[PDB]
Amino acid sequence: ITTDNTFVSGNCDVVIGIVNNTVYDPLQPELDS
Amino acid sequence: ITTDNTFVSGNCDVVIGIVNNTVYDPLQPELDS
Ligand SMILES: *[C@@H]1O[C@H](CO)[C@@H](O)[C@H](O)[C@H]1NC(C)=O
Repeated sequence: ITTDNTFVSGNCDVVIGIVNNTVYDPLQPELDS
Repeated sequence: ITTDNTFVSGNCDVVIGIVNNTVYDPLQPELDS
């Protein structure tokens, strides 16, 4: 589950049945170094 | 209106009816920080 596979819209307070997990950002390891 | 929503092809000298605006790049605030 990455940012190029999913898209952001709204918040977790609207979707019925949303699970809490993590989404990997490919920009973070490139910018940390 | 961002780069992840629009694609670049040609320039503003060809397409009729193009207007000037600013496009927000999400990479820039992350790179500056
Ligand atoms: C994560 O999702 C669960 C699912 O309902 C929620 O209860 C919780 O408040 C969310 N946030 C957390 C665990 O920080």
